[PDB]
Amino acid sequence: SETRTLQKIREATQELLKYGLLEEASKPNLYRIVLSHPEEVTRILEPLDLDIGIDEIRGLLYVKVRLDETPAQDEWAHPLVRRQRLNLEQSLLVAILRQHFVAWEQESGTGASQAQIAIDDLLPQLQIYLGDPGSESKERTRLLTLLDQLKGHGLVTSPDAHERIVIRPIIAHLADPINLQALLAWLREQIAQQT
Amino acid sequence: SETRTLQKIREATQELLKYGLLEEASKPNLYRIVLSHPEEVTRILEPLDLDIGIDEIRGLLYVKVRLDETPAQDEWAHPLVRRQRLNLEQSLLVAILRQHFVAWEQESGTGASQAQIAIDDLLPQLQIYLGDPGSESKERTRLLTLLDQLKGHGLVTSPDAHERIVIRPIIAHLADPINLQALLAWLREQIAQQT
Amino acid sequence: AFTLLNRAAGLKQLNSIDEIFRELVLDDHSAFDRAAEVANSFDGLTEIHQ
Amino acid sequence: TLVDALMTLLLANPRYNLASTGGHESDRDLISYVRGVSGPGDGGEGQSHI
Amino acid sequence: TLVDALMTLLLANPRYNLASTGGHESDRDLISYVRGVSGPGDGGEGQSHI
Repeated sequence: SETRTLQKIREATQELLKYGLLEEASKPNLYRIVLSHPEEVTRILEPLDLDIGIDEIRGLLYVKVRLDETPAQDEWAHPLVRRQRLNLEQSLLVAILRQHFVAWEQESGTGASQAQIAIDDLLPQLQIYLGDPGSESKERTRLLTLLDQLKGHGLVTSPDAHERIVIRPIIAHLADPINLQALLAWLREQIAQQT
Repeated sequence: SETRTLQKIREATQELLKYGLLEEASKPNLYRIVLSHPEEVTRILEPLDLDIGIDEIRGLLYVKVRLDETPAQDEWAHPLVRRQRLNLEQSLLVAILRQHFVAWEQESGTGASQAQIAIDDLLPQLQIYLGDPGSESKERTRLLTLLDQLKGHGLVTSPDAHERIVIRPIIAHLADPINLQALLAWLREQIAQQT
Repeated sequence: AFTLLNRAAGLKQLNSIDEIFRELVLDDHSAFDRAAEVANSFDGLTEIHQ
Repeated sequence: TLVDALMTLLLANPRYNLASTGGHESDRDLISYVRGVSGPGDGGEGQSHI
Repeated sequence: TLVDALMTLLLANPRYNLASTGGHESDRDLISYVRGVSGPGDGGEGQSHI
């Protein structure tokens, strides 16, 4: 009569949805489970228009909005995606983060999600763009506020005791060549009208 | 590679997951569709341990954890459905609205279109058990705030154009109306004794 | 044993013996967990296959 | 009620009031007994039934 | 059996021996009553229980 999906699959898929992504070094069991039935996963999510990418070389999985039967769309407009779209202020930090991530990867390898940075290093970087309001309290406040927003999108762990943070590797799949290209195009478009 | 679920069913599913509800008053054609295709629905939901409960009298579809019987933890724990315990004000309003729905269906039968209830009478009813924060303005403001929160849970409409409101048939299936009525009678008796 | 005791308080039917015995009377050691254990040892091989 | 009290003492999950059924159902429960339930009442505010 | 006899006159679907269970099932049938079955197969099958 009934054909209950593998309860293990049910656990793994429901967890993965609960967090939007899923990292091996943290929760390897459901991670492997989804690796075991990526097709079943997909068909489970397909009605929802949610689809799973994969990164074995770093130990990651995650959802990403499908683009079918209402072509393309601004993905974020989907009902189920649960947060407000990134905003180029965030993106300004995002680029810096990605730079550090790839730089550390290109010298420690791809064998860990432990790409780390100290908050104070960011300060000069933003200081150039967001300027220098000359009060560490204001700038560091805004810095942590940005970081908070990002952890809301899951990209970066919040500060630890040592004022150091771990970049979540999902960052990489956000700072895509293709997506970066669409972004640079739209940004040059903005430049052309700002002038 | 894979075929794709019927677009209408995917639409109804996604809406029902955003709002836990689908209704003849909101997506009536989706309502007809899902009624003709409930097996598809439940099949989609069951990997997530989700399943709809239905109400054809009141034209309401709604969700409900599908987990099985005799769990290891006496009550279900579900990775997605986080639980809330409402503040007394909200719970009281819900009990009020619940007995309101019950009375309306008592006098008008089951499924009869709800009559609208006036903020003008609500503020008294809140006054019955809540005293006074300092002004009628504060009473009305917090009443509308809690009504907003309730509409957030989909149990009521928005404050209408005439400072009345309408009840959502989801009330017909709250968690435990016995908790509501015990508290309501206890509250009125307590105030009657205190005065 | 206690379960059988409770249902025994009533349960005048004995509608059919199969249930009464298999569930109420007989202790349980069906190997669903053990069979899962076996099935799971093979998941490793399945993963290299995938 | 008393038999149900015993079964509650003994079992994890007894079939309360099993006798009324005849052996295949239970329709009273732990909390009802704890709160002295006796009937539906008016079911909107009435505490007499409880 | 007599009640079933009366009920066999009056009903197209006379549930035989229903009261024995109490509402769960009507295990007996018209063919057994016409056979005068005393009980289930008593161990043999040559209509020794008929």
